[PDB]
Amino acid sequence: IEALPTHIKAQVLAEALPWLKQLHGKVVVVKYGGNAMTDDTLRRAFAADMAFLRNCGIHPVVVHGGGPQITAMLRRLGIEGDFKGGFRVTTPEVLDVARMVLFGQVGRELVNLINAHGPYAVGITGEDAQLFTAVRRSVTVDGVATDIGLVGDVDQVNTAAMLDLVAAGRIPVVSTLAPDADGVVHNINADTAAAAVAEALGAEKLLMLTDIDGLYTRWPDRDSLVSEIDTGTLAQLLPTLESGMVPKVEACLRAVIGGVPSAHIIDGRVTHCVLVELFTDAGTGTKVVRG
Amino acid sequence: IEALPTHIKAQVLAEALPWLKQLHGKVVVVKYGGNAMTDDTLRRAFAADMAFLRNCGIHPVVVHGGGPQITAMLRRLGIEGDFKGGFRVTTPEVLDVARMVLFGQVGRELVNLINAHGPYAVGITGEDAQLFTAVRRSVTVDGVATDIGLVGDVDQVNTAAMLDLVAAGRIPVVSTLAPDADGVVHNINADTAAAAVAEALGAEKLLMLTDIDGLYTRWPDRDSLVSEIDTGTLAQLLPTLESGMVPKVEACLRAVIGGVPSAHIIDGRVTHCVLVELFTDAGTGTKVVRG
Amino acid sequence: IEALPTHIKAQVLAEALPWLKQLHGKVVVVKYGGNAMTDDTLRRAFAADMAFLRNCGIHPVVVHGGGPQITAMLRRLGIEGDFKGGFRVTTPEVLDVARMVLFGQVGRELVNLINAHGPYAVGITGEDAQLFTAVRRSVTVDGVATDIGLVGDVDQVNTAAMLDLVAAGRIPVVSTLAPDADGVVHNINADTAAAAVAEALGAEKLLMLTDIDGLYTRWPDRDSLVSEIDTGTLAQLLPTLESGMVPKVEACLRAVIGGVPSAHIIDGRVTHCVLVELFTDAGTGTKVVRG
Amino acid sequence: IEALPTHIKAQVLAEALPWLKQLHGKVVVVKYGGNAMTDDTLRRAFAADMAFLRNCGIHPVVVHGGGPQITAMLRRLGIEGDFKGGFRVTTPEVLDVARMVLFGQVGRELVNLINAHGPYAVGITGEDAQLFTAVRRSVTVDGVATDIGLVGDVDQVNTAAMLDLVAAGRIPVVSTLAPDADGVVHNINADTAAAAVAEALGAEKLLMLTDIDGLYTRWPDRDSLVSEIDTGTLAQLLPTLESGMVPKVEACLRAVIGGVPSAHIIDGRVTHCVLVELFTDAGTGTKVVRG
Amino acid sequence: IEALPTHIKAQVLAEALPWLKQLHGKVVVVKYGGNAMTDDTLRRAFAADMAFLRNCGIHPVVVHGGGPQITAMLRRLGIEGDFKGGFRVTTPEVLDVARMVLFGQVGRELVNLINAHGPYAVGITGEDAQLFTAVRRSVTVDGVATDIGLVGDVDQVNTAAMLDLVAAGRIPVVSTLAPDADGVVHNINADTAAAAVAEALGAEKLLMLTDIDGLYTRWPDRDSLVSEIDTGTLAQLLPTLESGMVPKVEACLRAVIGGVPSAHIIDGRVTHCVLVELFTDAGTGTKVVRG
Amino acid sequence: IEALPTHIKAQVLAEALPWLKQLHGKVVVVKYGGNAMTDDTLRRAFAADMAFLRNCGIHPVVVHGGGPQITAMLRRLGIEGDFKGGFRVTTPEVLDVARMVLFGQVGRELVNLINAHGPYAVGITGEDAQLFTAVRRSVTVDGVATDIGLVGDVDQVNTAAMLDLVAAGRIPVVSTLAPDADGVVHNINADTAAAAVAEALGAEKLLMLTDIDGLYTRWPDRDSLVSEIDTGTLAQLLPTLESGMVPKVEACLRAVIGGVPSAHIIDGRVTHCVLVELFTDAGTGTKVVRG
Ligand SMILES: Oc1ccccc1-c1ccno1
Ligand SMILES: Oc1ccccc1-c1ccno1
Ligand SMILES: Oc1ccccc1-c1ccno1
Repeated sequence: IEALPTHIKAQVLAEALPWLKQLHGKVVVVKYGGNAMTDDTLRRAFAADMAFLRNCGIHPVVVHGGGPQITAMLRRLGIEGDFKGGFRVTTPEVLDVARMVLFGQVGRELVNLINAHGPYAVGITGEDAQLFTAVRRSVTVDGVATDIGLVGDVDQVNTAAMLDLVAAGRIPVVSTLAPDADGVVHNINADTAAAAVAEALGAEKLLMLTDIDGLYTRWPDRDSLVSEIDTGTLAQLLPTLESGMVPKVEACLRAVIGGVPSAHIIDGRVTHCVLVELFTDAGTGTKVVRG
Repeated sequence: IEALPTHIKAQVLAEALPWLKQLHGKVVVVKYGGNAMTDDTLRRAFAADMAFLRNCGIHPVVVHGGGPQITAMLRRLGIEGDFKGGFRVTTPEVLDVARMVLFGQVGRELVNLINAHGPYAVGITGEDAQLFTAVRRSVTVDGVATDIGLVGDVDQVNTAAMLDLVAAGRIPVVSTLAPDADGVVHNINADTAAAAVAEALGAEKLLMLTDIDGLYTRWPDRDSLVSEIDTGTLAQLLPTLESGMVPKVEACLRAVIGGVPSAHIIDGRVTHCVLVELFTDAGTGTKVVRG
Repeated sequence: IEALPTHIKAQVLAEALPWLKQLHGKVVVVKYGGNAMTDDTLRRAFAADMAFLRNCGIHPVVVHGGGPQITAMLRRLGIEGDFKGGFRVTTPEVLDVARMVLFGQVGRELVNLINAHGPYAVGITGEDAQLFTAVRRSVTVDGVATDIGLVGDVDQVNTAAMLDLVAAGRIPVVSTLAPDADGVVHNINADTAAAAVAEALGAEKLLMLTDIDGLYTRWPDRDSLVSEIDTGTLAQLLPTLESGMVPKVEACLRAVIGGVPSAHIIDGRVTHCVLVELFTDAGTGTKVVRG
Repeated sequence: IEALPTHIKAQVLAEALPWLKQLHGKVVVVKYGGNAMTDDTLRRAFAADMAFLRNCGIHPVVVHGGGPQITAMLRRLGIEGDFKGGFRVTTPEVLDVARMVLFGQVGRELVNLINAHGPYAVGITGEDAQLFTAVRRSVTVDGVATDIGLVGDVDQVNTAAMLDLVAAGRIPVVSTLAPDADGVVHNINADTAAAAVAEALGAEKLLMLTDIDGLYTRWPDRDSLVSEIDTGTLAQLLPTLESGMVPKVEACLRAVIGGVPSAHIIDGRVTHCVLVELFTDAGTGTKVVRG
Repeated sequence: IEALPTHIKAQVLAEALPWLKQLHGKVVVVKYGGNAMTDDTLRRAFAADMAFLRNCGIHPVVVHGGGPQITAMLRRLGIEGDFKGGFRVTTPEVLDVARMVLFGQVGRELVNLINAHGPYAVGITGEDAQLFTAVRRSVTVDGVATDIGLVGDVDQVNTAAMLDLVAAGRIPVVSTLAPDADGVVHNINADTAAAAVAEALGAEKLLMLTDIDGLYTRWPDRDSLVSEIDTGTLAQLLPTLESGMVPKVEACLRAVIGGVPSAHIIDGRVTHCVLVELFTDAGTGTKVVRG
Repeated sequence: IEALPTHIKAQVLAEALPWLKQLHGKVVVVKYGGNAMTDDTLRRAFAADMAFLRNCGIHPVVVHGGGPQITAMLRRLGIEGDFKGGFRVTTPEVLDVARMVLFGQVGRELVNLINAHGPYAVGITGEDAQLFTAVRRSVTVDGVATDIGLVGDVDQVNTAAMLDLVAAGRIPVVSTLAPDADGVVHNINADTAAAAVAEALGAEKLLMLTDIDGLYTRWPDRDSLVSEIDTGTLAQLLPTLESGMVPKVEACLRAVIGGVPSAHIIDGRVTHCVLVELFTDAGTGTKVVRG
């Protein structure tokens, strides 16, 4: 990287100015998962990029998943699953495992990776200071809406408390668990939690890290890849996409329709992906605006 | 409780005034463990008392243990122990289990019990916002100081950040884990962590919940129980007491010598023990002052 | 009080939590008079209870009367009265005596009793910093509304200035005297002044200390005593009650209709009456809500 | 006043600039008494001048006396005096009269005169918010220091609380009464109280209103009048001056030696005397500096 | 000035109180030009009066012209003029000269005259911190609206930023130059700029310094001079007045119709004119109210 | 710039993190002159880089020169020079020209270039709000220290006021002119002014833009170029360097000895030079530390 003339190193920095302006003082919610969370070089770059935003006056909020890690701990504990449709039923036993894996294992790794750059990361759930609540969600198996345990969606967000925390210069690492109105803790899907935090906080952008290049209209036509698209078009397309892509697209529609200016689906296997997506017009992701 | 004349209900309240004065606006560090943490009625009373302090203008900080719960999870994970002396060696595998049990299981229960009274409890470790660090500790087996893994003592405390958090009206539930100066996370003994937080924050009192009536000089002489004692006397007695009582007495000496006005050893099996100890001259505990 | 087991001393404290919650950070206006002001043990308890509220994060405001003490000073000064109906006419001579007795004698005793617990009590009238104004009031003698001098009702309250004073941690002891819109000072009935301050400040409760057990519907039927009642019912009953009880009932209706959540009539001859009424379900008083 | 050319009205205003500069944002303690307090035109001018300072960004504090008015009320109450030397003995009966006359009569008139210009004046004693304390003083009769009751000198001043009050834009009208360290209220000589408040608050000037032209070295030599003098000279002269002038000169020495830049003795029978003394080089008073 | 009795020096000061009240904490915009800017004694008095307002808690803002000085510098630079109607065309060359003369010569003299009294004056244009913008203006020559270069009127004012600057205790000396919406700097007529700043800031008064006694209805009838007049009357008269008086009258109408309580035309050849106009009923100027 | 893989665009951004950390929240004083000020592309890049720092949470302060532009305006005004040694004598006539050229021409261009990115730049001299003072300086011609008019060096800096201005988010563009202790304005050499502002404000870095590659020990030996050097070494070398380089080297020694961590001499003819020097290890400049 040092055999490259310094006069174009400069032009790469200078070309970040327009996006430093539009994001200075704003909130960016980043959903974090996939290979970016499982590979160690990608992990360290993600943490470094969170430090970058924070030392630019941008306000990142990180919402993380960790579905496979829950599964692995349940197998190690010999906890037998129940499966309606293709969904595991979240018993009280499964929730305590979900909670301790997400908040006491996965969030801790991220907190410590970011905190190698300074006192920034703080781990939280909806349980802490009552930052958000959950409402229990049913799921449609074949054609019947059916119960699958203590699983929910974000109900209300303590917008005020959350923005205080970010104004103190802290990067909130969020594990998606929250009490319902009776104090019983549910597990929320991280993709939807991210979209609801973005809307609640008036984020400028929602970033969805994914193990893909971007949205393909008719996969696997290599040139069905789009780089921008609006909600109306996207919504009519959602019933056709692979099961993997649905949660990320639903999050982007809920967010952008909820008034977040743009949601982005970017390639988590690219080192420093959020740097390229935010401060560079070379991003391979796909941007969602309203229309 | 309703067959008791109201004119002495009044005198019990009125008799709390002198201690409401001395504690208004001060910090009280409470170490939490034992039956008070394992019995459900005692648990709910402890949470309610934390809410009490907070709605009186007092600033509680809770430091919690959970040694037996770590042991149970290691047995469920089939993780074989190594034991030097009578100490388990904390490998990197054992630490991750310690961390997820303490912060993702034990702290969560307390957070949610306190949060039934309002947005007060927040869960933290030394990892979060760099609130404190650990320095690795050796242990003396027979007569040789020996390594027993990633176990340490509190090195530095971010006093400033911690008192900001308590001034925002938050009750910090602390899990005793912290990075060393190289970012490697150790497990700290909860009794000593409590004493170091008390000293760092200029707490007015340190409360040590214990499954005993109080300090017995020559157990089990029933009338060797003391209700007050100073550090010089206590120190000369420490080499004689049962192995259970040493950690709590060492915490009280480090705290009170460090300038905390009084440390108290109180009976955690008594419902609402911190209420009786703080707002009543009928406490059965034992108070430690300097001399 | 020390021959009573400590395990129920605890339950009395613990049972104060629900009311500590509802009152934390709120304003409580207390009208003060009767035997609670003339007996020295009751006086000291009242002062101690004001200190209690203030060291709990509650914001008391004290409005006091002192009609008999004015009368005694007029007799000592040999000032002859004029009486229309059964009302003394407040000449400029009588007002100066009222003013100096209320503010320079009665308020001073209360200020000093409260200030034995700390720097809390401050004495004020409507004259000071223009905290409130009076509008002259006529009175109906037999059937003719007639003038009886410089006597009035509270016209406007400097809500902003008053809540600044209480936010600085000060307990305002209020003597009910205020200038009209021309700067001429009137004497306001303490019961009505209390109700208007409660409404102006958005108090959570109005407490009216009285030398009775509570409201009796058809005195002296011992079991016509009510413990709760709403405004509509109470209003239809006001024309039947003894002359003593009318001022306190009118204050409660004006207050609760003005949006104060509850007004209470409590027994001032009970030591620590405001403690029992606020932090105990054993209060003998009577509560007024709207309906 | 309207038959005077406007071009010299201007020069009188313009000539106030140097003293507006030196006093902007500073504290001026004014002792108030004599004819300036007994004549109604002088009273109204004094109040108007307090409003002037406050609408210039200057911070006045008024300390007032009222010895003759106490005497008149004692005669009206038929309270027989005791006199050691030429001093009335302040019994508990005399103190309550002193207190109610000073705070409930004399201070009220001043509060209301100033408050015709806006929400500025607030009445206070040392009793209120614990603003200052008194220590009992003995007096030397002939040659024996003798007790003369509950009379004292200012012991400690709550400097912090007092300057908060003045920073909120309030003019403190101070009645000189304060509790000793046991809570018993004494009456303090207003001249000395003024000097101790000036020193405690770091006032820029102390103004002592007096019924004289200024300090005469050898009264009644008409040209023994001085307009400036330092403490060392003044101190050596104090044993020679009429009994009336001693209290005001002692106040000026205690103040200026205590580090108040200048104390002034000015003619209270001159309408708007503090205006001429502060914003005009034509003052007839006498200035005291240290040397 | 010292052969004049001190008892009427006092009455001149005292008579300023009503206007010190109405202006305390308010903004006064003063347009500055004419002999008051060219004579050195008048200049020093104007600066001293700005210091006066600032040490009274009043908030002056100074808008200055300097048309003749621009003309002189253009002649010294040998820059040939173009004149449509009787208007110089402001080329890019003329604007740079206007800008450097107004901001680097004329404003500097005023800044330094005021700053002899303390750290108050700060020089600004619309270019600085984007305090205001200009929109290009056409002019009507004979009957055809024609271009005369980079000359404009104030478009938008950064009200928020401007009032921050004045709240920090700074006297803004404003040179009337501002960018249009494309960043090209125009020269704004100082009279109209003053009126637009007054309206934008919610000034209490607009002062227009002028080389006349005041408004004459039918000049030169000596007794056609008015001392007060409303907008409706004034507007119907504007088409009749000498060319010199039109800009100042248009500013007063735009200001007062825009809700500034009064605009004043005062005699800049009178030493300390703003002192006489603000704190004296002897002003020779003319006051404009709405009607 | 778009034919370059995005995976190394990322690495250039990521490599800025260490310097974003060290500079976040710090002050950087930049001396601005030479071709960077005379070429329009370099000018626009410099302005854009000031916007960059400000949208990263860094606090730039710009000190500018303009010697040749003063000379050109004096020739256009036909003002004959006097020259002692090789120095122009700054008469009162020359100073007014210096002042209006620097503050009303040169500073304005920079203010407007930066303000195309937002409300950041504000133009100031020592005259404004008394931000700094000058002390007159003599110069040594041959061997005799001789007067050369109103030329000086920075005497005192209003550190407090200056850091308030930068904390409000403003980029101070400083023209080097200041009053002496008598209010007479001098012209200060921009290089030395920059060094004194850096020291007064506790800047983290001083940047000196220069038309050279860096410091050459024995020019023109191409490989006598150094990239780092300490004060002791540099000082012993100063008597040997070309006349052009002396002012910049003296500024770096005064600054770094005054406790500024590093001063840098960088190539102003390189587009975006401050970006390469601050966020890139490829800078061609030379760094000065203390030793
Ligand atoms: O959990 C925290 C850790 C450090 C600092 C603040 C917090 C926090 C989380 C929610 N409110 O405050
Ligand atoms: O009267 C007072 C005494 C002490 C502190 C504040 C006050 C006060 C009363 C009204 N505004 O301020
Ligand atoms: O230009 C200034 C000089 C000193 C202090 C403040 C300012 C200023 C002008 C606009 N915003 O801030």
